[PDB]
Amino acid sequence: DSWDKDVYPEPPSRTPAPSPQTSLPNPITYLTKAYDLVVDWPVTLVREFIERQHAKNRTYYYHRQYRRVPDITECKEGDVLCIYEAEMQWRRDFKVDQEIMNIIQERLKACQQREGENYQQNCAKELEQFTKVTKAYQDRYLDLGAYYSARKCLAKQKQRMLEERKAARQ
Amino acid sequence: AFCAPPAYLTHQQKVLRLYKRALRHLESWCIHRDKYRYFACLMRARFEEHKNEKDMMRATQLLREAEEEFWQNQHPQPYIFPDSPGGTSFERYECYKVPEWCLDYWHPSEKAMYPDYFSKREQWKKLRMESWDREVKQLQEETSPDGIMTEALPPARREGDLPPLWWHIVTRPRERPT
Amino acid sequence: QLLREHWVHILVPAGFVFGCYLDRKDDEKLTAFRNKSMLFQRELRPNEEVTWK
Amino acid sequence: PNINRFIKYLTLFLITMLILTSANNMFQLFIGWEGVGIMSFLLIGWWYGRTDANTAALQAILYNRIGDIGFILAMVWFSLNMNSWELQQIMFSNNNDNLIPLMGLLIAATGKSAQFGLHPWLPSAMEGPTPVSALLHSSTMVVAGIFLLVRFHPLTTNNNFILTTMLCLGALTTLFTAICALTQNDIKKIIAFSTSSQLGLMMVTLGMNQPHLAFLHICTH
Amino acid sequence: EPYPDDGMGYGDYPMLPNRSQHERDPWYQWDHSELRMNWGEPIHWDLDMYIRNRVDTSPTPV
Amino acid sequence: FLIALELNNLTMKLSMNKANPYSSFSTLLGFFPSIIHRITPMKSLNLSLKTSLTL
Amino acid sequence: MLKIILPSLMLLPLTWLSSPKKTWTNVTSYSFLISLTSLTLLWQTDENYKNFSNMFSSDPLSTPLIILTAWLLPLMLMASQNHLKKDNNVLQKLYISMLISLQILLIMTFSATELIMFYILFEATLIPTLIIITRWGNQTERLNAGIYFLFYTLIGSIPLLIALILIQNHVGTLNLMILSFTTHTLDASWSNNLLWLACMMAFLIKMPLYGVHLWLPKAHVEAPIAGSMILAAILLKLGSYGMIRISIILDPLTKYMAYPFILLSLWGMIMTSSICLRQTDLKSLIAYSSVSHMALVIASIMIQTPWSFMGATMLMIAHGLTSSLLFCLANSNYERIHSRTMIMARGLQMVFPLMATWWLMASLANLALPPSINLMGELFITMSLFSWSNFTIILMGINIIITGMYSMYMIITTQRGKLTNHMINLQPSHTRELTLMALHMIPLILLTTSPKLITGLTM
Amino acid sequence: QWQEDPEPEDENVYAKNPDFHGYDSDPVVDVWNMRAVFFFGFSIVLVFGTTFVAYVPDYRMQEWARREAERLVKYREVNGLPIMESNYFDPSKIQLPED
Amino acid sequence: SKYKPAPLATLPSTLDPAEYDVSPETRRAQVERLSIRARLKREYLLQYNDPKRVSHIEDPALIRWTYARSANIYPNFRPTPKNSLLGAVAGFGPLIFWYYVFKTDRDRKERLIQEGKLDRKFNISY
Amino acid sequence: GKRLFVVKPSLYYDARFLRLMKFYLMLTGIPVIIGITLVNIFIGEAELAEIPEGYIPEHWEYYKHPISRWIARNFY
Amino acid sequence: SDAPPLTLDGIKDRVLYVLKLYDKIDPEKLSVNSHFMKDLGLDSLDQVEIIMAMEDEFGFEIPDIDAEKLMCPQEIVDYIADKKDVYE
Ligand SMILES: CCCCCCCCCCCCCCCCCC(=O)OC[C@H](COP(=O)([O-])OCC[N+](C)(C)C)OC(=O)CCCCCCCCCCCCCCCCC
Ligand SMILES: CCCCCCCCCCCCCCCCCC(=O)OC[C@H](COP(=O)(O)OCCN)OC(=O)CCCCCCCCCCCCCCCCC
Ligand SMILES: CCCCCCCCCCCCCCCCCC(=O)OC[C@H](COP(=O)(O)OCCN)OC(=O)CCCCCCCCCCCCCCCCC
Ligand SMILES: CCCCCCCCCCCCCCCCCC(=O)OC[C@H](COP(=O)(O)OCCN)OC(=O)CCCCCCCCCCCCCCCCC
Repeated sequence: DSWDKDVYPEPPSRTPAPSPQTSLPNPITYLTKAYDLVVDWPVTLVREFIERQHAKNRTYYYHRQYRRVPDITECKEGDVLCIYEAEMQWRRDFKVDQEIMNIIQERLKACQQREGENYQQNCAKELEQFTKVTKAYQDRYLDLGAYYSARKCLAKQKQRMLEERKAARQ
Repeated sequence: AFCAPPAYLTHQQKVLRLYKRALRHLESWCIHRDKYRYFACLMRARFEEHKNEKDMMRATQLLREAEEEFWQNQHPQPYIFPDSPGGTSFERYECYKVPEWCLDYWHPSEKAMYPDYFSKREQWKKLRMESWDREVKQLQEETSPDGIMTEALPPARREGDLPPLWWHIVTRPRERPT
Repeated sequence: QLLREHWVHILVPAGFVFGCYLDRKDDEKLTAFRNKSMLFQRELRPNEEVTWK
Repeated sequence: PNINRFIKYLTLFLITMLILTSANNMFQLFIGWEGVGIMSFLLIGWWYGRTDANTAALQAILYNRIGDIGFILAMVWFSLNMNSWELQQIMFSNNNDNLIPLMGLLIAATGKSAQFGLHPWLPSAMEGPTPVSALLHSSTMVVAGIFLLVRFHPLTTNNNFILTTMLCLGALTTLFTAICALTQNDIKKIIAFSTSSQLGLMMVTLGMNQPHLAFLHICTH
Repeated sequence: EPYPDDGMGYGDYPMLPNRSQHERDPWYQWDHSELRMNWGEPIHWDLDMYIRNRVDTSPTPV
Repeated sequence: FLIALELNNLTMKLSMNKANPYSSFSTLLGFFPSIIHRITPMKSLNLSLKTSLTL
Repeated sequence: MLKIILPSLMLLPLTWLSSPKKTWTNVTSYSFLISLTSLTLLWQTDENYKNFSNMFSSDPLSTPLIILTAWLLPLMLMASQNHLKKDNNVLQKLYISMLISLQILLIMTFSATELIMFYILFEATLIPTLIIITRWGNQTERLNAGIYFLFYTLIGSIPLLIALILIQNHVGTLNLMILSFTTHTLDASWSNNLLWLACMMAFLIKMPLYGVHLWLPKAHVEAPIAGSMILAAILLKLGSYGMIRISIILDPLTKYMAYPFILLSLWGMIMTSSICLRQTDLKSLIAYSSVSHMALVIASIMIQTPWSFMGATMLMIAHGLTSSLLFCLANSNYERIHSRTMIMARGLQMVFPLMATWWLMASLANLALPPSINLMGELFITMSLFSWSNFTIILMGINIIITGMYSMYMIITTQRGKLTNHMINLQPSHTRELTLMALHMIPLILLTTSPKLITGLTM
Repeated sequence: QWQEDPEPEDENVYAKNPDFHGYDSDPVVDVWNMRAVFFFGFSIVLVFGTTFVAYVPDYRMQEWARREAERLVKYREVNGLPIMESNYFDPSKIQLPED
Repeated sequence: SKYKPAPLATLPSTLDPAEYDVSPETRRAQVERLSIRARLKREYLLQYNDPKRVSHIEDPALIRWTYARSANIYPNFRPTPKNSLLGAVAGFGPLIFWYYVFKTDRDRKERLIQEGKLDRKFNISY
Repeated sequence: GKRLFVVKPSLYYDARFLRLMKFYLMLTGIPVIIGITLVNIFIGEAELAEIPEGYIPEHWEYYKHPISRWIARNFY
Repeated sequence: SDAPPLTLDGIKDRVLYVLKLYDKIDPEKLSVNSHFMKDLGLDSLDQVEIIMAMEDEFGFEIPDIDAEKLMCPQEIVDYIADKKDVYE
């Protein structure tokens, strides 16, 4: 379980206790007990052996955080070095935002499947987060072309800010 | 399927073909056997009462209006035999009728799997190779100088040779090579 | 020249080795901004000559 | 002589049909859909030396391909408006006028279940062997369009036009195919038109807001 | 009887009587049995349309 | 069931009926295969050749 | 990049210095190893493009084309081995030299970072294809096919040269990355419209439109199997690659200047699929199918959507593989019967079972089958086109229906039915050509298994 | 007419070498070409190349982008920041033209 | 109560009037056609079951059909006003029609987006 | 009895191609598959850790699978 | 399993069976080499009906031209044998 509930929330399961009002045996319970004893125990033993071997030959890998280079806004046009660094960090942030959108979509699908018949009521916050992140994504990356760039994103943001400022005049 | 059609169908042939087709469509209409026998006897009576005319134009007009009646009230879904055109299982085993010259392309291992059969096959190939020249000579000697030549073929005239162009219908695949 | 005969089998491997050498020479040819980018620009380490060779 | 190939083809059809049945996203649904179509083509044209069998397989491909056009229209619309292709976001798009996707899904279901307009491939397509006719075109393959519609029933319930045209289409095809089955002589043709009539009945049941009864009739039939 | 010089490039190619291969005699054995056509016979211009895998023009009861 | 049993006993009866267009329509599948499978491939293939390729 | 180019350059001395009984073996083995070496620039961990040199560069778009070229060279050698068996050794080595030079020039073309060098290698690739088609073609019309191919390409490419020198005189560099960074918007004048047309029409000739496309079926019919392979699997994609490269400096006016070519592509893919339906020649059918698929690619690149570019790249690689496979199968039948008439060999599934299996898999790749990169590319092109305008789905649906029809018509009319039993000279199979079909089809399966490689620039 | 060689018939290649593999007329060169094509084309380039492509890590920063997106979503959720701010660039460092 | 043929579902040989009003000229023509068919059949059968044959049979009729369909059309094409009009309409009418379809649709979409009456509900990747 | 010789095409060359193709594919892939299984069972699958004390890791030290780290260390 | 093969003796016996059940001819006079018109006293309609009965007996259709060529039970038997590939 590398994943954490902070980024992939899951409500605690509330399963009811059995109430076997009938006298018949339960083939589901018998098959689950036999399935555990026959399949789950050897698989658990194999995985424990594998994990013991991994703990013997344990190694590590890291994350490689990048630091913020100067952006496209604060250096002169025609300077290909600053433009290159700003373009690379913008493409990096673009890919990160793609995966943020993927995380929100996974969260929404998990909410819908977990709630089932009550998805129209108790998935309100998941749908609200999905709508807000969709609106922000549409504000920053939507109309950019197949040659999307930091310069094009900046031009779109400046046009949107100009329209909002003009609307705020009246 | 085994006799090639002539240039034209005679009047007797056209009447017989119409008679057979009418009986088949009559059976397809009246499925039941006793009812079919009754109406087939009626149809035979009609053909018998128009049988003797001694007027070719009257007979041809009778045939024409009989074909008109047949096309007017034929069965839209007549009975077709299996292994007959238009019916089920017509060209069903054509995918299994292998044309027998692939045994030349068989590997020596596969030929070694069936030694006696391939010895007999080699004997057949030798017979064909020896007979081909006399087949061609007989076909050239067949008296067709100009004009009327039909699709029929002659038999082996002299003693000891084979009918011309025999191979493609003697060594044809079996009708169910399964 | 002890093997001889089919000597031509070293032609493409020789071309591959020479191509790798030419790529190394081009890497040595560029050599600018060794640690001068705004992205990495790290310290040179107590025992390290250059960041990449 | 090709009984092993026949059994392998039946197994491949079953695999594609279960992929189509149990698929969660529309892309995997499409994988099962078209795999079912291709294995149908092969099993109808089992006796490949028969020209009539080849024609039957080709026309089954044609009608199912028009159904695929409808399926692709629905899939593309859902990709553009709900960026998941997954049934959960499809559920989350239940109240935003799904006329174009539901019409595409209806065209796809017409193609697969052989409703009126795209029907004659189902009776024509059993010049293949009888177990092929049974398994493919009587129990599993022809169900697929109705299964698609009962999968998209929560969108279907909010569109009255789609429900009405499903009811009309199903009633028309069940009446027409029963009429065709009345004066028929080949047993396979009679049961094929009977199958088409029952598929039209399931389409009628989907025209009402009862998808579960349609699925019950799927298993029963 | 060639085509009537009605534009497109039919040359001296004959106008065959425009009937599909379904209407050929099916009991007669043909050199091209799937095509229902003998060797050396003139091919129709639209043989692709008129093969038994495609458009039929055979007479119907209705 | 009763109507079809009565009609089948009428087929047992020894007389030829006159063929009706309803029965021909039913046994020729509503003429949908004949009409559509002869007019749509013919128009499509003829248009495809006689315009797209050779024109 | 030099570690790939130089072994391919040393392939030529290997070809001319090998013994005549070991030439094919040596060149095929070392070209396979060169493809294996060319697999090394798929190591793309960062989003940064691999700029090896001041003149050579890599890309998520250029990399699949380079790998496809390096993979296709041994396949061309295998395909062309049999039909050169009764030939002079000097002629055989010259043919192998033509194929190797094609591979070298195409790798340099895809890896070139300068548009003028791209143009130079573009015409450098124009030369040996002409030599192959004319010198080793079979029929009389190979000379006409070579003339059509050469001068369609040249009349396309001359305004491209004028436009490239204009851009170099305007911005000073004509380097792809500098242009991509300091690209400048165009003020929407008639001179800019003519500049757009000049820089587009070369690539719009090279991958076929509905107009200028008449050179492609002639060249494909008259070419040998290696020429058909290299044409239909690399050169149309070379035109598409050029369009994707050069479209970046034409930002504001493509959105109206791309209108006639989108319509031309959609209606032309319909018409060429119709020709495939009523086509009597197998190589002509495969050529017009290539026209239809490249029309899809043209429409996607013109509408300039990230989905469109990704689908264009996927359709490029998938169509290259499946068109080469179809050409090889047709060439196997043509080497059996010495005629390309489609209706003449009919019941080949009887005598050639696994060749019929390869035929079936090739046609299932030819139509869009959902576990395939063919359907991946076609489906994402359809999605982008429907986003561009909702009414394109009608043309897309008609094209898909006719595509399925001509593919299954091919299978039924050349494999199924009663066997033409008069054809005695149907040799069973060559392990070489069965291997050729397998080497075409297995990469399709692997790229279906992992389609992240075939995804291009945009995602 | 001119002095031309006629059209040669194509020989049955399996008539003399029933183990023909498609490559060359004499059996030894044929079988060695078959082995070279299979070994260099299936063994060392369709398997080792497949393994190399399979074990290329973090292909175009996909896994890195997953981890970074998880980290950023967790940070912005536990610190109450608006996850995925609408504007990419900060409005204070953008100068708009007047009026 | 009469069968009316057409180009599809043609007239039967049992219903055409020419079958019943026969002439000796038509009989002689039928005999001559049978003779041509028999000569071609004999030539094909000799070539077919000749044992020395090592290849297929070339079929010059099929070769003529392919050549007439492929490489003869432009040598025997003559421009007429009828085919000029047909080529113009078939090569331009669909293009102009789909031009106006896509142009009107995209202009309406662009106008709706600019006036804000069209909303992209969840369209993030286009 | 009454067994008849069914005529079949030469399937020997087809079976030979399939046998040879499976032979070469197995001949390299089965050692590769065994090596993959042994590597995954016994070693590797690096565990994610934070950056300590301002240490500057090697580039291959940012990759997870041991084969990926080996290729990145020895070739890139 | 199913469909037992048919031999020359079985074909001859079934053809003779149908012709003996014709009830128009053969008062213990029929042989295998008796012509339908020369020494059985039939006509073309009777021969067509005989061919129809043979087709219904053996479950397959004799084409019209071969059928009108057939005129004796011996050559009916030979035609069934040639169509069914008897004496393998
Ligand atoms: C194979 C396809 C052939 C047809 C399509 C070819 C392109 C059609 C549209 C472009 C015009 C013709 C090609 C011009 C190439 C250079 C373009 C260019 O640089 O434009 C900017 C330049 C303008 O330069 P500029 O943009 O620097 O202008 C100065 C602008 N200010 C002051 C604002 C900075 O355009 C031209 O100079 C065009 C002159 C063309 C003169 C020659 C025409 C010859 C005939 C035309 C067709 C030729 C091809 C077909 C031949 C026949 C084939 C059957
Ligand atoms: C109340 C609501 C009512 C709603 C009603 C709605 C109706 C919608 C109807 C849509 C579909 C109509 C057109 C269908 C065409 C199908 C043609 C076909 O499959 O023909 C098969 C035929 C062979 O079959 P056949 O001759 O019957 O069998 C011989 C055996 N004895 O022939 C062949 O196999 C010929 C080979 C194919 C030839 C090429 C065909 C290309 C077709 C391209 C079509 C492009 C446009 C498609 C438009 C679809 C619109 C939905
Ligand atoms: C790049 C440009 C290419 C241009 C053409 C090149 C031609 C020459 C090619 C030379 C060799 C290069 C091979 C390239 C593909 C490599 C495939 C591969 O191994 O991919 C890696 C994949 C596991 O990687 P992973 O990161 O998990 O995948 C992405 C998941 N997010 O690995 C796997 O998943 C394992 C794959 C191998 C195991 C066998 C798979 C069998 C699949 C059976 C499919 C059956 C259905 C097929 C239907 C087809 C219908 C037409
Ligand atoms: C028997 C036939 C061959 C059988 C081979 C079996 C194993 C196949 C392994 C395939 C692995 C995946 C395929 C892609 C590998 C690409 C390797 C490569 O070229 O890497 C580039 C690298 C450049 O050098 P670099 O690492 O920068 O050096 C400085 C130190 N960091 O280069 C290097 O580090 C050095 C090159 C390493 C790989 C060499 C491959 C050579 C292939 C062509 C010549 C083959 C000659 C015939 C066989 C000879 C055998 C002795």
